[PDB]
Amino acid sequence: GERPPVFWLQGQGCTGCSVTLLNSVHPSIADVLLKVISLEFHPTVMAWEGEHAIEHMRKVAEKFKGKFFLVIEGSVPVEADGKYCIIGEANHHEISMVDALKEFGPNAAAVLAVGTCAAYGGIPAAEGSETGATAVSKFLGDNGIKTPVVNIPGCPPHPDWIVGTVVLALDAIKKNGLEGGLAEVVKVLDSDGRPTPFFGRNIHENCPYLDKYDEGVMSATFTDKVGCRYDLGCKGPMTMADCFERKWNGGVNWCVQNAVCIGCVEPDFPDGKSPFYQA
Amino acid sequence: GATGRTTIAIDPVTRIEGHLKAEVVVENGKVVDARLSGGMYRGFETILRGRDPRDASQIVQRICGVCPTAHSTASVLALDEAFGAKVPNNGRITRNLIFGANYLQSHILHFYHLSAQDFVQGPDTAPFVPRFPKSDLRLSKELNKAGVDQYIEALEVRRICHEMVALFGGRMPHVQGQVVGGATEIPTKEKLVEYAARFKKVRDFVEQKYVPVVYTIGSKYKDMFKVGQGFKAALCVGAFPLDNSGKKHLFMPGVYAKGKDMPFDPSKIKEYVKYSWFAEETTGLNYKEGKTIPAPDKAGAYSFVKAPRYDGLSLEVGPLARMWVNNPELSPVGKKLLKDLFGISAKKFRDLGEEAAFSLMGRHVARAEETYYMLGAIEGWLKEIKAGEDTVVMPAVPASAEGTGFTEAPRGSLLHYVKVKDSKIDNYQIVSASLWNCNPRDDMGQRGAVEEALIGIPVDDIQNPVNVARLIRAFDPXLGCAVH
Ligand code: SF4
Ligand code: SF4
Ligand code: FCO
Ligand SMILES: [Cl-]
Ligand SMILES: [Fe+2]
Ligand code: NI
Ligand SMILES: [S]
Repeated sequence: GERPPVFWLQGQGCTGCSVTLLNSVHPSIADVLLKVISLEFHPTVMAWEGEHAIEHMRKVAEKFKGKFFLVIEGSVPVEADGKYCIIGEANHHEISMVDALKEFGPNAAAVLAVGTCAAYGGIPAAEGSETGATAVSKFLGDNGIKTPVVNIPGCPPHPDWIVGTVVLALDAIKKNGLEGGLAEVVKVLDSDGRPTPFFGRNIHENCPYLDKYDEGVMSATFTDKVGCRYDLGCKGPMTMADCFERKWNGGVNWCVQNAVCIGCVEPDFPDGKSPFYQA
Repeated sequence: GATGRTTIAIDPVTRIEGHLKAEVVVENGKVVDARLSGGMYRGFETILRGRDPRDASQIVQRICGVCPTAHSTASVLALDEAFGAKVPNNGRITRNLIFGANYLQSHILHFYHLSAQDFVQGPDTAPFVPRFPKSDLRLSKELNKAGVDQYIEALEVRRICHEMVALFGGRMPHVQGQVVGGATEIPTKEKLVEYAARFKKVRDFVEQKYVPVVYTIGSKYKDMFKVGQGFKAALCVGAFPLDNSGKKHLFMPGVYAKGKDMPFDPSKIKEYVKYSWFAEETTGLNYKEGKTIPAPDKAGAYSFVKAPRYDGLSLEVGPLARMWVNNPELSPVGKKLLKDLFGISAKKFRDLGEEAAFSLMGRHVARAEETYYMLGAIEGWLKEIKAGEDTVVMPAVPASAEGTGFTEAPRGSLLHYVKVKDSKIDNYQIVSASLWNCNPRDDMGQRGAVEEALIGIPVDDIQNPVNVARLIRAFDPXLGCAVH
């Protein structure tokens, strides 16, 4: 196996999707970086900087045109001619996220929209915003760019959803080639672009407190772990994720055990899941 | 322009969080001017308006996935005040355990995964290559290898820190476990065993590897204690309450400027916007009257970061600021290595002297010393916490109220202010750590802290201007926090 080149571009992100990836257990992030992918551009962790880092990405992109994977973290703001997200400068000219996605988007093998912001707009697109924050797939489509997009949402996603999707795609490509493998990846996506291995089961239907929900036994304070969390605001009933089973951070907790689910993987997050602390 | 003055632009500045451009002017081999530009805006202060105020303690964390527990903390403290909620003693301690664990994560992440490549050559594969041809990497084969081995081990250690956060915080990034009224999960005896077992591994790494390597690497870069002083002015607003009466805190508040210590008065904070992309009529506001009206085309402005000033002073924040203001005893290993490697006799932090403390390498030293200091605080909270004792109250949303939460994020002072009207957020204003550090000029033309600290930085080779971003990284910037 040969580690494919990956560029990780951040738009209107919080870097939470990079940090969650650093928490991957099996494989560890060291193994991902040294054995699974070749992370050629990533502003948070790479050695080089500035125009030199941009030029390096461009040189790899030219050499591996059609073959590199493009990870997008954050939404893409279109208002004000892209000025709400400037990601770099080269040749004495600023590079907006709009510009960058139009440059690299057409030439990637596939775009992985990591996190709810990139997948669906997320908090930057929520009520009260004014930057034109746009989801990756919509931005690409609006600009005539047909490159396949896989959504890996969550705010943040679990590391296993990101790494697992990368591995699923690379394994499909090993088996059926680039075009055939990407066609197989698209077949495992739901109607919101999400891989069904991680997003095909509903939290509530699989929740350990479902018996209490059915019995009408509800907690009135967060620290009462006996009752169902519905009255405290749990959005498990309308959320598709496998958190009930893999849990978070090495299996030590998850949102429903600790507090409530806020529906962070869903296309309407946050506004359609708010208020968070009532039903 | 002018003959002899050469402009260098670096965008993106990498191995920080978020979107930053640095532009410097070099003359006679040194930086003589600087401008920092935060190039990405989201507008959390307007997104928050109209919401149930309780939602804030989730929404605000998405300002920054590196320091979300700091925003959670500032938000719930502001909401506690606005709602009249009395956090139970055991919930105060649980909050400190959740947030303190991310101080460990964040400082380790910063030194190894963001900063160490400034001094250490990584493996010959992306993302560790390519890099500047003359990267000024001075370590021996053996010490460089130790740096690489520790970088790799630190990937595990920082992950374990996030397991510690999640034990009572639910998950990380973006905890579920802090709310108005306290913490959502009472610590059990079994989960306290799990937290302590992980803490022991982190403690061992901090004591045996991290603190020693910072001094050891620093001893090969002694020139980096002689640059980066800037204004030599610092702010601390207090953090980690140690009682239920709001008095004693692990880090006590204070301001240091022009060689003088003075108390912190939050009414002296104002945010200027002349050089920021916000409407001119919003300049000069204290956070209780803050306004966020973007103006991305405004002539002369160069950043989405506002310019906070403290009674007109341009100050810095972070580990150096807190350790200088509070002046704790240095760690045993630090005292010994200061003597053995530098010839410095020191017992308390200020024994480094102002010049060496307020320096590029001094800020890395302060962060390592603070990490060691936090170990003792967390040990104290593990002794103090009581399994099974309630950690939360369930207050109703007030119809009209205000509240302010002050804390210290890993990178420096953080406050959140909330005004509630008709049971909804009427205003929410955030003044964050990298805002204090990475801001542009104010309406008086005075540079921000990092802009000023860049003055004098050596650039003997314009084609390999490595010390510009090295200085910036010493402040551990996150531009998501700075702009929000
Ligand atoms: S509402 Fe939440 S806590 Fe209750 S059964 Fe459904 S997912 Fe579980
Ligand atoms: S339990 Fe809900 S809020 Fe928590 S990570 Fe899963 S989907 Fe997101
Ligand atoms: N640490 C951290 Fe985040 C920043 N800067 C805040 O506040
Ligand atoms: Cl934090
Ligand atoms: Fe602000
Ligand atoms: Ni931050
Ligand atoms: S941060």
